[PDB]
Amino acid sequence: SHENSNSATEGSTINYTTINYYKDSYAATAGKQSLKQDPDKFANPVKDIFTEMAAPLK
Amino acid sequence: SHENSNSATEGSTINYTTINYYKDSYAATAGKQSLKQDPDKFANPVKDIFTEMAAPLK
Amino acid sequence: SHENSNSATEGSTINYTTINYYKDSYAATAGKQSLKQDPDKFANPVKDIFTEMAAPLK
Amino acid sequence: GDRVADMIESRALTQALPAPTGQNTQVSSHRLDTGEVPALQAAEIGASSNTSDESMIETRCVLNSHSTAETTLDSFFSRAGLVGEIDLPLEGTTNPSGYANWDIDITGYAQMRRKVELFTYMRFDAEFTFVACTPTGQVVPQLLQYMFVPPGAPKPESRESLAWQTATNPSVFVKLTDPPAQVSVPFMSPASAYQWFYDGYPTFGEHKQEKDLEYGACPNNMMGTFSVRTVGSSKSKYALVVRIYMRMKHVRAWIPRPMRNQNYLFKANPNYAGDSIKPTGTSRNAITTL
Amino acid sequence: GDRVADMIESRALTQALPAPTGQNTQVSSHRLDTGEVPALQAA
Amino acid sequence: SDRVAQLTIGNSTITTQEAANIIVGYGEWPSYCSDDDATAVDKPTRPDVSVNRFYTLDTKLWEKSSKGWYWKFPDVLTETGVFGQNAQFHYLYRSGFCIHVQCNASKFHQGALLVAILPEYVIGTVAGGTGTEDSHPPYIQTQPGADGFELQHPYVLDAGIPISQLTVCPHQWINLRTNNCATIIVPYMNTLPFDSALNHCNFGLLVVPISPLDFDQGATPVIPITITLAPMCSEFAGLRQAVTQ
Ligand SMILES: *[C@@H]1O[C@H](CO)[C@@H](O[C@@H]2O[C@H](CO)[C@@H](O[C@@H]3O[C@H](CO[C@H]4O[C@H](CO[C@H]5O[C@H](CO)[C@@H](O)[C@H](O)[C@@H]5O[C@H]5O[C@H](CO)[C@@H](O)[C@H](O)[C@@H]5O)[C@@H](O)[C@H](O[C@H]5O[C@H](CO)[C@@H](O)[C@H](O)[C@@H]5O[C@H]5O[C@H](CO)[C@@H](O)[C@H](O)[C@@H]5O)[C@@H]4O)[C@@H](O)[C@H](O[C@H]4O[C@H](CO)[C@@H](O)[C@H](O)[C@@H]4O[C@H]4O[C@H](CO)[C@@H](O)[C@H](O)[C@@H]4O[C@H]4O[C@H](CO)[C@@H](O)[C@H](O)[C@@H]4O)[C@@H]3O)[C@H](O)[C@H]2NC(C)=O)[C@H](O)[C@H]1NC(C)=O
Ligand SMILES: CCO/N=C/c1ccc(OCC[C@@H](C)CCN2CCN(c3ccnc(N)c3)C2=O)cc1
Repeated sequence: SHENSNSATEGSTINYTTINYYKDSYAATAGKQSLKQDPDKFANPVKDIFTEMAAPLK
Repeated sequence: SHENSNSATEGSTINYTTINYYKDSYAATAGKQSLKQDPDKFANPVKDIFTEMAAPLK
Repeated sequence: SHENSNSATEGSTINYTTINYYKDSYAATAGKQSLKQDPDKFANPVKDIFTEMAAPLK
Repeated sequence: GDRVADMIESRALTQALPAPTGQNTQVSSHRLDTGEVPALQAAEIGASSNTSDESMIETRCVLNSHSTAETTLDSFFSRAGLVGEIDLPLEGTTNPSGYANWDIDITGYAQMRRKVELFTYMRFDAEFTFVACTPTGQVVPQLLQYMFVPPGAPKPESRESLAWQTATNPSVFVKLTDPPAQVSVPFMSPASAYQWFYDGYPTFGEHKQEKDLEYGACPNNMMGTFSVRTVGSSKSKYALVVRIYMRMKHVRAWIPRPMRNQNYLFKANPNYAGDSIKPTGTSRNAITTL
Repeated sequence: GDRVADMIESRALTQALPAPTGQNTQVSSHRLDTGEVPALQAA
Repeated sequence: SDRVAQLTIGNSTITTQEAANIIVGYGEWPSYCSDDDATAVDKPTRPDVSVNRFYTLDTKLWEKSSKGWYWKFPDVLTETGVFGQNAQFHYLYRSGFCIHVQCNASKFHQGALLVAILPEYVIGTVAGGTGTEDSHPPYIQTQPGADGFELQHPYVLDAGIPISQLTVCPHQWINLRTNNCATIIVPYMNTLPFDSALNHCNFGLLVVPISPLDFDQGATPVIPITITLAPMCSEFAGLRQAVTQ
């Protein structure tokens, strides 16, 4: 595994399980990626995050 | 061996000897499965299991 | 090497050098077998084995 | 927060033992013994009889090394059987314009259907294989596109349609000079098992005679539509057939049931011929002869 | 010189007790007891 | 110790003193849905007494020329009692059943029955007789209810499957020289853990006389067959207004 870092997914800490045969990383498999999701930057991107139980407009 | 658990035979303790080349477990070999059989749930599924030697209706 | 013992040559102590790719042993190579021969069960299968040097009918 | 004793007080019988070979027969001798009788069973219990060889006849020590691996479900079902045939003729009535929508129902041919109707619920992966050729048998340099249309996707309505762009559907482009296209298919049903038998109706409401067509039709089994066209704007100059073979792997089957003895007549219903109910076996003239 | 288990596995009920005299008759009493019956035999 | 039994659940008990034995269908008791299996996210109702009762349903007379009957469960109990009220309000449903069928006769009558279960007992037709017209069975042959329905061709069980190998499925015999009743405890068998109680009928209770009834004239000619059933470990979910069908 002495390939170049050519893939368009470089920019995370963990690597992926992509098998590759050429010396270029963009020719690799798509593989399986990390199942991390962050819905709070699209669902509730408010400044001061209010909880569920309280009334939102105190 | 960094595949997903996609096969329709997940649900036992032991795995099988199935060789796989893709990242999905349902694309694997059928392999050889465990030779465990339980005939007593179809042959004699009685509540209080009577033995061979005794008369069945005491 | 997690194959079934399906080959028609099971019945000896030593195995053979047969490469196999499927899970069934009868699909394997013929390989090379043991160079043991026993000519004395076809040549001289007599009850009381007489030697070379003596006359056979004392 | 209670003072009652009713609420505070408010599991399988069989163990699967490993059995690689059939069981041995230990040595028995004669027995002249009252009280215990291994022959006289009670069949009205509804149990199969647990009488063995040794307690009926004097037997010898037989080390049974006969393997029970051929009779597992993964060795009984993992054989590719013919489950579908798709015709793409040059001129005719049935698909004259070089496309065919075959909805995936593998109960259309009576050798694969007969085996998998032994069990009620089956959960399996499958690998389909699409052996395609001219009706005379020969292979012709013709390109085909197979695509799998799930329930809800747009069915392609013509050869030169827009649904053949396969932006998200899986599709296979194979020509007939190639070996048969073989792809593996997971367990896709919403339920935990493909049930071959659904005694019930899918929809609510009153059930009149006009909508008895839904009886026995479970939506957990109908998994879409398999579509195939000859790749091109013009019409292809070859008549085609596409035979579909599937073998099942990673099989789990539940709840056995009696195997069909009358001829199959339709798909997705057990309708049988009424005047032609034939006996399940052969027959003889008298019982006291052979 | 065998490997079979059939061949390798291949008597009076009464004891003569000494009785010089006829047996004695021990003391019995009445009995009002179900379950056990000494009279009803099976000939 | 096997001929005599007593089955008490709910507020209703049944005694039998010439039973055969209780068989538990597929070797396991009916149980509640674990949280590994459940997908509905509302808390189920579990009445636990008011619906776990032996409901005595109907009485079929068995004469010398009968064919056989079948009852689709649980549609025998969606018109009866607090089970029939909870199954009409609630969309989802699961339960097991303790199925007890009585048929007494004298010690001079003879004959045997095969009371058997089978899951997903779908009903075919005679296909227009010659076998060319796709006729579907009506709603009353499909789901007869507590009235039951009589088999037309019991050799093929109206489904193209022979009765000679019905004995695979959970069953026991009522032959009138030995026993007079047949208890069959059936768990909940279905793929998905709850289902609708009005559409899907999980199994059918085939009761077929194989060896026919026979008695010399002078004995009692009326030999009834009554089936009593008890939903065990029943629970419902998805409350809405009453549907009847
Ligand atoms: C118009 O015109 C028209 C024309 O005619 C008409 O019509 C009509 O109508 C009428 C009225 O309805 C009618 O009559 C009636 O009839 C009926 C019927 O009959 C029929 O049927 C039968 C049946 O059978 C069955 O069963 C048996 C047993 O039982 C068996 O064996 C068999 O097999 C069968 O089975 C089946 O079925 C079932 C059902 O349930 C099922 O389940 C199963 O599975 C199976 O499938 C029959 O049998 C019959 O037969 C007959 O015929 C033949 C010929 O071929 C012969 O062979 C025979 O033998 C017979 O005969 C006999 O019988 C009859 C009776 O049955 C007599 O009659 C004569 O004579 C001789 O003897 C048939 O087919 C019936 O039922 C009825 O009867 C009744 O009534 C009378 C008067 O009315 C009297 O007399 C009698 O006795 C009776 O009574 C009884 O019943 C009731 C009701 O049910 C009751 O309630 C009472 O109580 C009584 O009982 C008693 O007695 C008995 C004795 O008998 C005893 O057993 C008991 O226990 C008790 O004690 C009547 O008759 C007619 O039919 C018609 N027609 C024709 C032609 O058909 C009209 O009407 C006009 N219009 C005006 C306006 O008029
Ligand atoms: C390029 C893309 O290539 N794609 C290939 C491809 C192949 C197969 C495929 O899906 C296969 C589905 C089968 C595995 C199971 C069929 N089943 C389930 C039970 N069932 C029943 C149940 C009760 N009554 C009736 N009548 C039928 C039935 O017929 C999808 C895609």
